[PDB]
Amino acid sequence: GSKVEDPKDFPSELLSFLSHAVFSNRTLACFAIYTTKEKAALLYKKIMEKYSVTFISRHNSYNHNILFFLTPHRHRVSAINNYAQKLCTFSFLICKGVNKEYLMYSALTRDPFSVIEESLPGGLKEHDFNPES
Amino acid sequence: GSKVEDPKDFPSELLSFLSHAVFSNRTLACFAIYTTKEKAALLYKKIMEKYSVTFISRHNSYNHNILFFLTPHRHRVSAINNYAQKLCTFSFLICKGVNKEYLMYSALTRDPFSVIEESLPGGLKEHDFNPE
DNA sequence: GAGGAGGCTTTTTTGGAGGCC
DNA sequence: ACTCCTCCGAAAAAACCTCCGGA
Ligand SMILES: [Ca+2]
Ligand SMILES: [Ca+2]
Repeated sequence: GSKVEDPKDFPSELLSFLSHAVFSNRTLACFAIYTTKEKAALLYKKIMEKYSVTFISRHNSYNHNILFFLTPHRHRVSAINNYAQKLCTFSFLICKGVNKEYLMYSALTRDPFSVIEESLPGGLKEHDFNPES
Repeated sequence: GSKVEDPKDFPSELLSFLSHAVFSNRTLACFAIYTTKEKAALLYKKIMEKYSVTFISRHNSYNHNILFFLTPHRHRVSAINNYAQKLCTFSFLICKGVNKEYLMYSALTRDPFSVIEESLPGGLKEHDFNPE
């Protein structure tokens, strides 16, 4: 059952990068979703369409997957979560706002994580999280 | 006079990394100071002692300097500012909490910025802002 | 949900052109 | 030897009010 089998949070390696105030009124434009591989593969396209994302990437996380995305306008975390939870009503799903957007994405590119697919060829680099010059 | 001559904020390249809510009750453990070179050189040591910093670095920023530091316990920005402003009562000084600690320090190491001195040999790397 | 920022809304300034619709 | 009609739309200024949210 879920209490025994499901993760209750993101992997510990990533927690310092996230907002844990999942009910906050402070809107954001960078989010992460932790879920099953089956679900993450479907959600990748759905998120991309629903939120007209500037950028999305899907990452391996041992048996499971993580989505990382950036939106053109800001949203409450509870809004993103509600959309994601209602699409598929089986299995776990953890949704959190990302405070350290570069560090998050960058860690998701390296052991124990890796990129499965992303919406821009070559992905992102530290430069892209600096102001445009 | 100050209104004509002094910077009123950090350089624009760095603003997205900082908290602008300088009067906030929110405590933090990463701060930056923008001031003159002669003030920054003295403050480097004073900060290090007053706040028992885990790390501090002084950076060139065109004619002026920026201090970047990390503290072992959290403080209000106003507390750090109040200490810094009262030490030397001449010239400008801008103090702000840092939201994007790695991006801030990393940008302070590259053109147009550079490291003048720092409290650990070799400084910091992205690995250091990940969990141990 | 304070209080500042910035934007929608409204008023004031402005000046080209009217003359029995 | 030197300051006057009016109407109405556009544009500029000012006022106010919504938005985000102790970031
Ligand atoms: Ca001073
Ligand atoms: Ca709040």
